[PDB]
Amino acid sequence: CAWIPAKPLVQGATTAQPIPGPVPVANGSIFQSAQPI
Amino acid sequence: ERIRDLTSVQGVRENSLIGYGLVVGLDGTGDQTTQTPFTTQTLNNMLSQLGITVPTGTNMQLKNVAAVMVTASYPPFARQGQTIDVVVSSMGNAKSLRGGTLLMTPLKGVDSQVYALAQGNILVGGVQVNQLNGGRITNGAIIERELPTQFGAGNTINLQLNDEDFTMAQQITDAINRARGYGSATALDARTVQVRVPSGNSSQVRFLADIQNMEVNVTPQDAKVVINSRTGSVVMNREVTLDSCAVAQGNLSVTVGGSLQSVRSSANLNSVVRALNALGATPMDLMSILQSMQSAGCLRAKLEII
Amino acid sequence: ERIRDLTSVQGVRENSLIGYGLVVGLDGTGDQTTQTPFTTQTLNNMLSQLGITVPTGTNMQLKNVAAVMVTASYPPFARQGQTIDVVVSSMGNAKSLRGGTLLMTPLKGVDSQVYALAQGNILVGGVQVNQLNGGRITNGAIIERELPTQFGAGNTINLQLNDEDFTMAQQITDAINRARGYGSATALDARTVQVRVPSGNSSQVRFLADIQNMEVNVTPQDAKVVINSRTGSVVMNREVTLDSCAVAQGNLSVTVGGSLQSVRSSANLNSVVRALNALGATPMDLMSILQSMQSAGCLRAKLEII
Amino acid sequence: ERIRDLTSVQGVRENSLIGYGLVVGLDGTGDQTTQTPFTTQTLNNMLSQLGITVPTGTNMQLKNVAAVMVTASYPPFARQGQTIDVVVSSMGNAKSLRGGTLLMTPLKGVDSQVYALAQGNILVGGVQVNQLNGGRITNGAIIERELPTQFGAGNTINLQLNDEDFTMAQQITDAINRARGYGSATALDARTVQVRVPSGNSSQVRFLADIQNMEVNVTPQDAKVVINSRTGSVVMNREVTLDSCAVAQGNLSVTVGGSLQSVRSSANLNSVVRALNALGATPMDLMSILQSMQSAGCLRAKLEII
Repeated sequence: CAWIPAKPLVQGATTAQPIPGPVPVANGSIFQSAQPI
Repeated sequence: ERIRDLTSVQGVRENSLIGYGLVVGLDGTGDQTTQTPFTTQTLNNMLSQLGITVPTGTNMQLKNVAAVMVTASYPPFARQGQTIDVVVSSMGNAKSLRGGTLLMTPLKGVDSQVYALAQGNILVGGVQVNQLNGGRITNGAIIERELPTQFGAGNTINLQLNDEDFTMAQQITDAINRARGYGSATALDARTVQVRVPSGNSSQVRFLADIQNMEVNVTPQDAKVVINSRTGSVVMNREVTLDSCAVAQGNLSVTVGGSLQSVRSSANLNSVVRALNALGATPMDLMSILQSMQSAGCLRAKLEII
Repeated sequence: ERIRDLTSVQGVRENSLIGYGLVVGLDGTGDQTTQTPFTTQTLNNMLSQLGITVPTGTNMQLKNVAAVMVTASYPPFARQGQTIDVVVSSMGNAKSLRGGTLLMTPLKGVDSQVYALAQGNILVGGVQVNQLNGGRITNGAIIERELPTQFGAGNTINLQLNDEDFTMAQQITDAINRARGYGSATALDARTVQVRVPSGNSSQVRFLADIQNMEVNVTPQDAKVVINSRTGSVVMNREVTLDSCAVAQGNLSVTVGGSLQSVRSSANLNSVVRALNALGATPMDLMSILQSMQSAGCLRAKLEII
Repeated sequence: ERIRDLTSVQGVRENSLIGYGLVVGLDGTGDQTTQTPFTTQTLNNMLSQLGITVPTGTNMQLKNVAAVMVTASYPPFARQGQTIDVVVSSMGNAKSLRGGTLLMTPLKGVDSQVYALAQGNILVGGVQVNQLNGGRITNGAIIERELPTQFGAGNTINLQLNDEDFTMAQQITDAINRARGYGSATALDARTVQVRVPSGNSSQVRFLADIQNMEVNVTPQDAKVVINSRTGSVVMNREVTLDSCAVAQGNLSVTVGGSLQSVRSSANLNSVVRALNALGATPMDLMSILQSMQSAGCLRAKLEII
């Protein structure tokens, strides 16, 4: 039957909430790093 | 030499602002809108914002406007009401920006935030022709945002040295300690000097004002030679010394008796200059001679191509 | 040097106003309406507003009008009835705006609000030809809105310094304190001086009037050199000093005996100028020489390209 | 300097009036009706109003009329029967308006209300050719509406200063207080002076008449330089001072020995002018020199491009 429970192959959330990022450091520079990986 | 002339404060720093704008007037010589679609699109956006909606399908072939990029230097401790100078450079195919007017371009930092608003009249120079696609506006930009700073907080201030040097840092620290109380300054590296200052913006400002005008002697930096190779320029430091050697270069020979001219050892810059001149050659030949000499020794200095 | 000449008040600030308008007359030389659709559309809008409705499908090929952008500087404390000068710049392909008339253009701020109304006659200059696509109208704009201000409220006023400097701020604070009561002023940073003033618009105005004309000596700012490279201009500060070095540049040689001219150490601007002149070169060669020298040291100043 | 010459009253204000009209005569040289449809349509409207109905489908190719825009300055306290001057500017492709006649054009304000009626004869000037597409009619417009005003009501009148200045406002307030009773005037900001006057139109008029002709000395305004860059004009204030510096500009050299001319420090305008003249250059070169100097310091004034 088509009503039997099934798990789609693309499991998990299909969405990611963006991170606001790091608060600026008052070092007097407009440029702000982003935690290099 | 004053401390201000060879050192910069940790908190004092400039920033770069960039923006897009349009220049009107120009007596023609503007962008060719056929080959510069962004000019017409931006003009239409401005007209729509002002209240005029031009139909999408239209000719719009104008020659009195030019799309430009405006660059500004956000100064340290910038205040909201202050004004700064801006540089306007043509973007498309505009012939000139002689008497153009920059119209309300927002100047933003690297964070995409509007930090200034630029508007005014461009000034450009009126066989060495002047650059007619780039001009400067004095006080053309008014600041809008203020960068937060830590100045006045803490008890340590870092003086940063241009062209770092251990001897230079030691001299600066010694001068600061002699002028101020004992242990007022301490060198952290070849380029940084940490100075202890009392808490408070006013006290820190007074201390920095006293320190900046202090007179410090400059010790011999280094034996350094600069060769441009693009502008045909050669510059030698006062510390450059020449070791005895023989050099042979194409078409160069002893005045008199032939090639392989001798170069006498020279300890001071005057002797080095006199020996090199005796080894008569144009600057272009001198660059090659210096490169070969440094490769073979006989040149007690470091040479760099700029 | 007066405080007004090197400092600006926190509350006093200018704003930029922009607007769109039309110029009539011109004895021809106006916009080509075929290539400038917005001109005809705006003229039709004006006619319809006045009471004339031109059919949509019509030729409307006129040459006595030109679409222009008008820019104005909203002055601080602008009053409703006051007038300001405006700059009118051609927008389309108009040849000239010699004797044109600007017709009732609304000047708006960055908030899209009408802050002035501009109308009047354009004045343009009558081989260095003048700019005939850009003119100025004196008192051509009448203000309509007044910007609210906090002036007279609070007890602290911030004086902002152009070309911030710790020594300059300290000097300003010392002068203010000496002239006025003890502790009247305090430097907050290299660019801001907070002055305590009594509450009240009249009292604040009197205090500012007294402070502005105060005479303050200007300490040595910095050893700075400006190279245009676009107008062929080189300017040196009075604090510029030259270190001993040897420079070789293309086609330049000792007067007399060849290249590699010696540059004597110079402490003052007069000595620097005399040494550089002895190193005979045109300004274009001088720019390259200065760049190479600064790269190699031998130049106790910071040089910037403008 | 009189108060009237540097101050304006709050209630006294001018307004702008615009209108559309037709000019007849012209000995030809009128609008090309084929390319100016609105001219023929307006002429047909006028004929129909007068009692003549031209068929819609007709040639109507006339050359003795031109569509024009008429602009007028509604003066303060305008009376119904008074007359004002108007400016008539061609709208279409008319060649000239030499001896034309403006016919009963309604002059309206920004509210779309008819404030005047303009009719009369155009006067235009009869290698610097005059503007033949724009003329002036003296007393050509008769007012129709009167703007309500609050003058005579209340007890406070605001004097508004052109080119606001704290020192200027303080001087005006001091002069008003000295001439009139104690506390008669009080400065509210750098541009506004509130004066207490007795209730009543006659009393307020007498007070304003007494105040306007009052003599007030003008303090040093500011060190300001104006560069046109469009008309090739440079103007310097009497407060401009020049700092010692060296300037090198293309093709400029010491009279005598080469480039890099020295500029002596000058405190007064005469010294500044003499030094700049010694640094011999045309106004166009002077503009670039001044820009570079101001960028590098050495110029104790603010320079603006107009």
